[PDB]
Amino acid sequence: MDHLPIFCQLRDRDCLIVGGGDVAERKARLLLEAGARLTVNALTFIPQFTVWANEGMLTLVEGPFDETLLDSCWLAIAATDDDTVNQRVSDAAESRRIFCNVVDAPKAASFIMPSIIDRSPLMVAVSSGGTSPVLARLLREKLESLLPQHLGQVARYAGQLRARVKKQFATMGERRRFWEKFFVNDRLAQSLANADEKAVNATTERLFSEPLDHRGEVVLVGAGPGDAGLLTLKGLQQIQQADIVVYDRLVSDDIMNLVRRDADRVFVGKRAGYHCVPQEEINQILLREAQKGKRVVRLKGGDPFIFGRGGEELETLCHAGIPFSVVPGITAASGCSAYSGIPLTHRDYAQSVRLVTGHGGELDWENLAAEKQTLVFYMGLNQAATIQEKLIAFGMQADMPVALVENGTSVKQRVVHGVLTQLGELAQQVESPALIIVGRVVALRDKLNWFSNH
Amino acid sequence: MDHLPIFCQLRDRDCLIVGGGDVAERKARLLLEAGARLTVNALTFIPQFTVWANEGMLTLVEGPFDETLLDSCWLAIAATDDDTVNQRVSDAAESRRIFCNVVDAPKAASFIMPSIIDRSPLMVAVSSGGTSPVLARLLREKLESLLPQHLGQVARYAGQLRARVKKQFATMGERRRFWEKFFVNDRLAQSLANADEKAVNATTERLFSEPLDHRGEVVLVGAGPGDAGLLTLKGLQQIQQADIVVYDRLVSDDIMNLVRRDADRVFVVPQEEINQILLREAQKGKRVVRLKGGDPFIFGRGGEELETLCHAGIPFSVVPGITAASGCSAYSGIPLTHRDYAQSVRLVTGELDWENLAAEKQTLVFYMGLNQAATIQEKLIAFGMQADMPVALVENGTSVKQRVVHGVLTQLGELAQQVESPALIIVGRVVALRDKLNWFSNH
Ligand SMILES: NC(=O)c1ccc[n+]([C@@H]2O[C@H](COP(=O)([O-])OP(=O)(O)OC[C@H]3O[C@@H](n4cnc5c(N)ncnc54)[C@H](O)[C@@H]3O)[C@@H](O)[C@H]2O)c1
Ligand SMILES: NC(=O)c1ccc[n+]([C@H]2O[C@@H](COP(=O)([O-])OP(=O)(O)OC[C@H]3O[C@@H](n4cnc5c(N)ncnc54)[C@H](O)[C@@H]3O)[C@H](O)[C@@H]2O)c1
Ligand SMILES: Nc1ncnc2c1ncn2[C@@H]1O[C@H](CSCC[C@H](N)C(=O)O)[C@@H](O)[C@H]1O
Ligand SMILES: Nc1ncnc2c1ncn2[C@@H]1O[C@H](CSCC[C@H](N)C(=O)O)[C@@H](O)[C@H]1O
Repeated sequence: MDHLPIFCQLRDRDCLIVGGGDVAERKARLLLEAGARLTVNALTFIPQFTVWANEGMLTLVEGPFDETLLDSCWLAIAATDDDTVNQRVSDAAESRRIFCNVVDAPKAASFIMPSIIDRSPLMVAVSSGGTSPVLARLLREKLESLLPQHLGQVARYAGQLRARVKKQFATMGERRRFWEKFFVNDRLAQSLANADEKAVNATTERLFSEPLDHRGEVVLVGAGPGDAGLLTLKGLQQIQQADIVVYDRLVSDDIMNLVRRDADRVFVGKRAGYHCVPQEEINQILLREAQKGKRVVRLKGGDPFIFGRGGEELETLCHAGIPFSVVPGITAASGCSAYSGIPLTHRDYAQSVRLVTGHGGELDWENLAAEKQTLVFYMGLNQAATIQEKLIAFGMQADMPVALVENGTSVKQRVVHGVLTQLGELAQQVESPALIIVGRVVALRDKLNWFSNH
Repeated sequence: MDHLPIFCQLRDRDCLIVGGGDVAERKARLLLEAGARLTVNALTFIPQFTVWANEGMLTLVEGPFDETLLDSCWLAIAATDDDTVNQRVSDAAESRRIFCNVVDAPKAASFIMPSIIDRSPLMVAVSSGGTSPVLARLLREKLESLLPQHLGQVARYAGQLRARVKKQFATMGERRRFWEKFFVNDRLAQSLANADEKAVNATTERLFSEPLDHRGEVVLVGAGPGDAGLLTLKGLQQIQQADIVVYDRLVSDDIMNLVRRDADRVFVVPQEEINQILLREAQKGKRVVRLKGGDPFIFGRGGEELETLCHAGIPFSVVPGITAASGCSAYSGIPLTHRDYAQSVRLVTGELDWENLAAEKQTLVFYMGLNQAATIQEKLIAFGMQADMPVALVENGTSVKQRVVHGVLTQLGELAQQVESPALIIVGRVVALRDKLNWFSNH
């Protein structure tokens, strides 16, 4: 151990920062967030320092380094770009035993300022010990995605339950399992952040009212079009806490490897081409397994409420009193749009975007063939030619640009394009899953293409 | 934050622990491993202290607490079994501006000792401030597993190559790329672990003898509607390692907090002026991130902000985000599509083509139309849309301050005054599903 990490209480405690540029400002933002009684000493200050000074957040001392400024300080930071002046601040700080950070050089002075993950009162800090700040950022990034946003809410709330926990749970092992369940309860954390007193109570009691080993709930999660990177942070957090993951084929492999490892997996997808699971049964197992006290995650391709009906898999939960929630995901329209260089909206081209089903009651042609609009078809490859003919017939121009995006956002993403009179033809050049994009925005791809094609 | 974490260098710096029992011992163990010049003042002492005493790893002062033993110290730790002596210690520490910790009283004194996960020189610290000690112990376990054992080796080697890296690569980004390649090489990592200097040098030499790109870039990143957890993993990575971030007001502050604390930031300033800020900064060789609300290629001006970059020879890429239409609807318990309800969805702007928009077997979503709302219902109703059709206006979707108002067309213009921007307007049948599917707020 080359450094001893410690967590300092800075509320209304004197601290000094020497410097007034951009580096000093970050140091001040941080110190202020911690509530320090801050004095900033520099030759010149950037605007944000004037803004704070003018709303009582800190004190400014314009001029060179005044050593007496350290006489009652608990922390000092050298943040000027003059190595000799920083040296004097450090020396003046060390002579009076004041922890000081020289910020240009990390191991020259008293303490290192680590990369922080703030979930107050819960906090994590990572340090390179001065070797690699790059590594520190890599860790902060990974740690931020793993700690839910409102984790601090439950850390703070735990206090108002400690007594009740010791009273119903008399064995240390039991009380620990309680906290393990309590600390991953994201719905409660959200309710507290929303100041939803009834749900906070409703969710607090279900925590004491249900069997200890039960964590019944259903979470609909949008996996995104394929790229594991397009999963949302909450979606990852939910996926790492699942007891059972119910998924279909449009959920990527990379996405599934992020699942927790012997968290049971239930493939409700269309097997070998011919065996798909009827919806009521998928609905029933989600309700059934949550009733058994399992944290159920329904992993859907793209987004849950856009042509992959989580609506159906949910209106049966809000009647068994099975708490539930929804984590939207990047829909194929958005993923493919961004990865093919085809904006769904651009300056003149259009400002009405339409997400339409492909192939009960069929297709409204001149609502479609009309324009100043961008058309995006989901599930329409076996109806591509039948879309071509029924679009030019109702007025759409034959030279209207079109494109097909297969396996959007994935390492095998294929993009093909041309003009409308080539649609059905370009479609027999692609396989499912793919989207069709009809619109003038398709020409923007010559200026915006950035992703590799296959 | 209620605490500020710092990593202190304790080598040759005096420290004081008052107390000499089991609690005092573990604390002394850390101070010693951190290399502090330690002094332990205690009425009685357990065996290990004596052991440390004759190897010369510390000094022992037998007897009651002496306030002057703090006069040369940088840190004071109170670990007696006497609540009264511990505060005499913290009052003596405080009067001398010496950070102090009282072990069984975390709400007191000036600093709390966090749980540590050691991978020297790499180190991670976790704490609750005493609010949820079980939470911090649970996190420590998980982190002990998540963090490879030999991570310190890679980190130690990274520091050693620092000097050569700078004197081989001229810019800021060939070195950023050097590191990205460095920390991704599993051969180099495995090689350090089995001290194979042949494999470490071989791989290292090829890293240095590589042609790395110096140019910067622009990366359009969707921040989503507001909720920070709706940002994508890649979106987080991009804002976590950017040089400068250009953001608008539709980027919630919780998301702005996820940005590199080391990056510069420009609030936004005409599209054309904004357009220039991007390529200019990329020109300098910087990694620019244009953080936009919702999704960049849907009613943002993402296309415009990129269409000249190719002409300029500036690398770019796009990271999609949850559009406001997807986030608000889902968070308001209104799915954009259901059973046979509507299988066609429209995202619109705030003349327009009302007959194509009042028609149905479709769902409508209006961005930017809170004050053109009266003309939408007057026009929609006129062009054929049934006035018992439910509508909804979502204010600050996905956020902790979200509000939802519902009703019917004939009230549209009215409800539009119950809310303010940023708000979204959902027209369609699926809005009736709100209370059969509502899950975020009772608001
Ligand atoms: N160590 C570094 O200087 C360093 C480290 C990393 C990044 N940077 C980069 O440099 C850019 C800004 O540097 P910056 O943060 O220093 O901002 P800056 O260059 O604008 O300001 C530096 C501060 O040092 C002060 N200063 C200089 N001589 C002084 C003296 N004799 N007495 C008192 N004050 C003195 C000025 O008052 C000024 O407020 C940053 O945006 C960051 O990218 C700097
Ligand atoms: N060997 C022992 O002293 C011993 C053995 C068994 C139980 N206990 C009792 O010790 C108490 C535990 O205290 P703890 O939680 O800190 O555990 P602990 O094991 O850390 O022991 C407390 C320490 O405080 C030191 N000390 C106490 N008051 C002091 C003072 N005013 N000035 C200087 N030094 C002082 C003693 O050297 C002792 O080592 C409990 O009452 C427990 O019943 C003590
Ligand atoms: N990676 C991908 N690339 C292109 N299209 C995709 C895709 N993933 C899904 N799709 C489209 O989505 C259709 C299935 S319907 C499910 C869509 C999903 N709920 C979403 O929000 O994206 C497929 O037929 C295909 O047209
Ligand atoms: N949190 C939020 N709640 C409701 N509407 C929002 C919102 N954030 C953005 N919007 C909508 O987006 C409009 C600005 S245009 C930007 C839209 C963004 N590119 C997206 O894809 O969602 C606002 O006027 C509002 O209508």
